[PDB]
Amino acid sequence: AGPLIFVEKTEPVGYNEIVNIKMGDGTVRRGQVLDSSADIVVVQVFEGVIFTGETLKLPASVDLLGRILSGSGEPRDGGPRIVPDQLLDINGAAMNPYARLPPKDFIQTGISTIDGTNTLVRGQKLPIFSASGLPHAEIALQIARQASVPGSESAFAVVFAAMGITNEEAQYFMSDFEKTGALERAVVFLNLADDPAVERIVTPRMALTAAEYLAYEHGMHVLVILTDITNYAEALRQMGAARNEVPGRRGYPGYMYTDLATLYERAGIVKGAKGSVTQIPILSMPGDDITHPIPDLSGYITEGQIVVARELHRKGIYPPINVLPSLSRLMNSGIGAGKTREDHKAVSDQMYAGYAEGRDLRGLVAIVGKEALSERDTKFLEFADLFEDKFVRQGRNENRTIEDTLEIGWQILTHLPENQLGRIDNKYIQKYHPAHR
Amino acid sequence: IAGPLIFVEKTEPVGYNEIVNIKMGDGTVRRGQVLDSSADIVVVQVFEGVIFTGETLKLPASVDLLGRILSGSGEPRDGGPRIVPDQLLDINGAAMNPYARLPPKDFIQTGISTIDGTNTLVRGQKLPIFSASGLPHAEIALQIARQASVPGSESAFAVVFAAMGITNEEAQYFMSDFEKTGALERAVVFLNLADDPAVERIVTPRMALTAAEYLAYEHGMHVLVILTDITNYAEALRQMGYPGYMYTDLATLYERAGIVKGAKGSVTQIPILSMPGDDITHPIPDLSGYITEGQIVVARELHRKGIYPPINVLPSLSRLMNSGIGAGKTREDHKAVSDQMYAGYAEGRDLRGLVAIVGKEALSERDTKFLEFADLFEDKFVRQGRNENRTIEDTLEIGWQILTHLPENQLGRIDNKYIQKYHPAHRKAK
Ligand SMILES: NCCc1ccc(S(=O)(=O)F)cc1
Ligand SMILES: [Cl-]
Repeated sequence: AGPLIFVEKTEPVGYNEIVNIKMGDGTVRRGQVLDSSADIVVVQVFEGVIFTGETLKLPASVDLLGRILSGSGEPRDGGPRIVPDQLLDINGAAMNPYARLPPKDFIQTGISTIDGTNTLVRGQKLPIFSASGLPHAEIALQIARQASVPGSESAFAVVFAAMGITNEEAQYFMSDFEKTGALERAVVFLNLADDPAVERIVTPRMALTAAEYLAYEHGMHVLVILTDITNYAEALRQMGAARNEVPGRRGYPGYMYTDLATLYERAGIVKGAKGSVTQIPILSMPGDDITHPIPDLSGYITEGQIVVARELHRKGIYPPINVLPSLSRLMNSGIGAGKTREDHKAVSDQMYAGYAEGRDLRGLVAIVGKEALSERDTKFLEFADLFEDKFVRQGRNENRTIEDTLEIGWQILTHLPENQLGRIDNKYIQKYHPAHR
Repeated sequence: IAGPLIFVEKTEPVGYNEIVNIKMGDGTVRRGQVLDSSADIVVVQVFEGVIFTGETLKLPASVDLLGRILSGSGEPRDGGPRIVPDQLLDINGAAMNPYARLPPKDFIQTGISTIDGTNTLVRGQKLPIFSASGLPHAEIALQIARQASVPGSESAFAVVFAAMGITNEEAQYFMSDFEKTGALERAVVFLNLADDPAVERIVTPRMALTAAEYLAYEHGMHVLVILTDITNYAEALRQMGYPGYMYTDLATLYERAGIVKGAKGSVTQIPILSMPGDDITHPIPDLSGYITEGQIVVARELHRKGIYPPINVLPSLSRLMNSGIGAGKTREDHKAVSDQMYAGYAEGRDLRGLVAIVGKEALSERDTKFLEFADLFEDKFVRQGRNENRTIEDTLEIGWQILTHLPENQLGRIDNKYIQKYHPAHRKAK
């Protein structure tokens, strides 16, 4: 009748078995079993002799940082089990950590097509929208390695959670975190394709609980990277009461309509305002809607999105992010004097407009021929190439500061006639344009 | 297959890979190579007396295109006579540049609240409908074709409706709907059937856009072009993953929008971008080139819940909305009401998550109001009849009514001046 909770399995259980559960806060719930792995039971609680169990707990400690764990929080790094400061329920009920404050202030990802044009702010949920065969995992990993909060008095941490991945992918992520030293400031949760589906379902909840704990109890800005929500959804649609039931039809369980919202609700500035939880969920377009209907991923898209584009990938460009369909709705809260730089908005606006114009002119060029294009139009056409070649394109290991990003922006903007810079205040042209300054 | 596609009248027999000249609207010629052909239309890939010099494929242009149903090649499909042209216009877009260097602006009333209210369509904009297999994007497209208008515009309004690769049953349905509602009288309708030559499918949006340019520029009209659907267009390129040149080819479609020279007309596009239900047989194309001014998102969640039209405003966006709203265009309170409904709906939807974490009875009284607001938004604002044509006033007033469910002190996005003037609890009866 109510919330799904996650319980430590201590004996075999049957479908719809009535159970009593001891919660993290010491209270008890009664509920019904939906599904189970070897170690975990999924229980749907009721409001207000049988099996008595305890909830599955995150072993919460600052010593989570530097560790690589399974989806259930068990070590994968050869290290000892986490010694907990606190044992926390994982479904979101623990801590009540979120403030009623808007997201704000800069997270530097080091990727120009995010920081420059679609800025990530602390407390935001900003999905990466992608598809099979595109390098969204590479982008996610690069952000994990590079992200920081310039000028903040609060410490920064990363929670990286990968779901449904292959053995070789897991080995790769582990090696990357270890060799780069990104592991020092990260908690890494790795769920394998062949791990139990219930473990996959618990994975983002373990990750979000760790993030909330570090943000709220330790005053950290925490960035949570979740790759891939689509993979999570493929497990969900075959778990418990959803098994062989069809979305929108009789028999499809109500919790399937709100499950994704239990994940996307969990982001924001935390109480005290010294910390925050920011999410970058990867949403890969599944390709199999007809055979594998999943919960609508649109619910996760309320504060913008970063779009990975096959066009740019096929051009040989990494990261292949198309800024034009990309958006950060909270960008203005994270940029400008004292955050990035005063000319940030102006430079972003002008690059966006110039790139959009240049891309339209690729069409016009095809319609009339290169020789028929005006000199002014040719400059914008060329600007779109410069934008893709110099601004969009950056190394896998290239961590650009926002100043680096804005400088590249100004350099490519010099290709346009100064009189065509309609989105940039004259004050910023005089102060920052390379032909001046 | 590298160069851009140009369409040429079949006036003489041609062969594959034959090198040809194409005569352009200004008397110059471009050189190309024959890629493919139907009986009447040659597809040339362009580069950079002795050889074939071809004429561009032409639209027979006249105001009498209005009220007609044509094929993708412009031939009558309505039993009527062939169009008698005032002009023969190159459909490749090259003989005439009607577009002004002006930003899109001013209101197009679709009559659909989740467009007009929260992500307003403006004249000259390209605003795709982003949808997927099994969703009612075609119903939405037809509803917009029936309902759209430009309130208070001195310029007359027309619709160009182009459907690509459709079944005979869909064709009959579209024709019937245009005819019986009278929507046909202000429209030029281009219907390309699935079994029509693939060449005619790729010519279809170019015929449509040429018709819209002619009406907009030569007759001072605001023209709304509805193109359904681009995924099917992309598949025709495939049967002629996707070819590399597709991205440039799409730009030849999406460049063709905006206010026209003189600013008494415009070409606005609503392309339908539908994601295939089966990746294996119908690969997912990168149509993101078309998405530069926002998107209207058709959502499975809302469709599953039995709501029409199933538009989720939160991922939807109109980048140019501010240029189409307010005093003299819609109403002064538009931006505030939109901002507040968006914020309230987003908060309510997050609170659906919280309910599924802590249980409904654990929510605060305040949070419960926002939770209930999300239900009201979906049931009263999102939901509307297939033939329910809402004025912007109607949609703003629905908005105000549902906003009364929230505590007045929680209306952070609304200027006190608009609360005093328009909030049902304060507004004076006049
Ligand atoms: N197989 C279709 C290709 C084609 C079809 C027709 C011609 S033509 O007769 O009009 F010259 C040329 C090439
Ligand atoms: Cl859903």
